Amino acid sequence: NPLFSPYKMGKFNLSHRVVLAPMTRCRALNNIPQAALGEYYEQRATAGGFLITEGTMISPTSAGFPHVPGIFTKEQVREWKKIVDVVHAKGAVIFCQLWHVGRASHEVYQPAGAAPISSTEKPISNRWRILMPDGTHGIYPKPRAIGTYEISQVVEDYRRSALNAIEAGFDGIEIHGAHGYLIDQFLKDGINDRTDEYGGSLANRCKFITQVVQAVVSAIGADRVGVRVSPAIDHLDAMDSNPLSLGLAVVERLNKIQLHSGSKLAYLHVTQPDEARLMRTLRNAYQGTFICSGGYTRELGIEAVAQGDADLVSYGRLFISNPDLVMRIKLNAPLNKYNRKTFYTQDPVVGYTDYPFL
Ligand SMILES: Cc1cc2nc3c(=O)[nH]c(=O)nc-3n(C[C@H](O)[C@H](O)[C@H](O)COP(=O)(O)O)c2cc1C
Repeated sequence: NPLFSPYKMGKFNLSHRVVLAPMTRCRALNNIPQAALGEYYEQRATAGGFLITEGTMISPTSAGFPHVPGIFTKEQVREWKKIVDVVHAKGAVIFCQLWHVGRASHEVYQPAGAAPISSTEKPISNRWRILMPDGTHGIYPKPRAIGTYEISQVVEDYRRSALNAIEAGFDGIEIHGAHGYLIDQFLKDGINDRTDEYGGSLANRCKFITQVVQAVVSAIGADRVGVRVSPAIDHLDAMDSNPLSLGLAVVERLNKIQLHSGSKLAYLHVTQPDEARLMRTLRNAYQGTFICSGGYTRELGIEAVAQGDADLVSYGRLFISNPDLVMRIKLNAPLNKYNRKTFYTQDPVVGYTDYPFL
C-alpha cells in the first residue's frame, strides 16, 4: 500500500501519507482554543501522522469566519500548548496554518468596524457570502488597498505568529495562500489590480507570498514551513487568466527561496478544484515534497503516490466524518458520510467529536 510507505518530511519521519487538511470548524470560541479542539485532534491523531490545523489568525484582522482560533496573543498560545501536547502524546506531527482572510471579512469581524484590508478595493461579488455570528449570511464589504508599508506589517504578523506557533509546541507552520484569501488576493490577476511594485506582472503579484514565505523561513527554518496554494479556483472571485502560469511562478519562487536559504521547505501543498496536468506540472517543477488535496479518495490517493504524482495526500471532508480515516484506508473499510449542517457550528461534540470510529 503506497499510502503507508514511510516518508521523510524534513526532520519528521512520517509513518504514512494520509495528511489532515486544514479545515475551519469554528469551535475555538472567542478565537481562543477550547478543550473540544484537544479531543477532536486527539481522536484523529496517529503515530507518525501529519496533521494541519484549521486556519489560525495572525492578527485581529485575519478573521472572516466565526469563532476561529488565533496565535497572536499569549492567551491563545497557552491554550494551543495544551492541544499540541495531546497531539504529540499520540505521536503525530502537526503544523499550524496561519490564516488571514483579507477582503473575505465583514464589519462584525473587524475591530473598530474598519473595512477589511486587501490588495485592491474591489469587493467580493454578491454571489459569495460570509457566515455571520448568528448564522446568517452577510455581504462582503469594500476593502482597502493597503500601502506598501502595511504589506511589511502583514508579513511581520506572519513572522510573529510563526514564532508564537513554535512557542506553543507546533512542529511547524503552513502558509495559507489559497482559496481567495489575503495572499491569494495578491496572486490572482483577476483581483490584484495594483499598479505599484506588488501589481501588474506575475513577478509583482508573487512578491507578497515570497516575502511571507521568506519571513517565516527566517524565523523558524525552511524545514518547518509548508506553503499551500490554489492556481485554479473560483472561490471568492479569485481567478487568474493562466492558472498554470501563476502556479509555476509561485513554485519557481519557492525553489529559489530554498536555494538561497540552503534548505528545502517542509512541503508544497496544492488544492484542486475537482485535466490532471495542472497538478503534475507543479509537482515536477517544485524541488521538494508535494502534497495534493481536493476530491481524493482511498483509490485516488494510492494512485497519486504510486505514480509519483505526490508525496503526501491530505484529506478534508472525509476526515470530518471519519475520525480513523487512516485506519479505514489501511483496511479499505466503509467511510462515513459527513453532515455539512454542523461544519461551522459551535457545539464541542455534536458534529465535531461525536463521529463514530470503526
Ligand atoms: C468545513 C471545511 C473547512 C475548510 N477550511 C479550510 C481552511 O480553513 N483552510 C484551507 O486552506 N482549506 C479549508 N478547507 C478546504 C479543505 O482543506 C480541502 O481542500 C477540501 O475539503 C477538499 O477535501 P477533500 O480532498 O476531502 O475533498 C475546508 C473545507 C471544509 C469542508
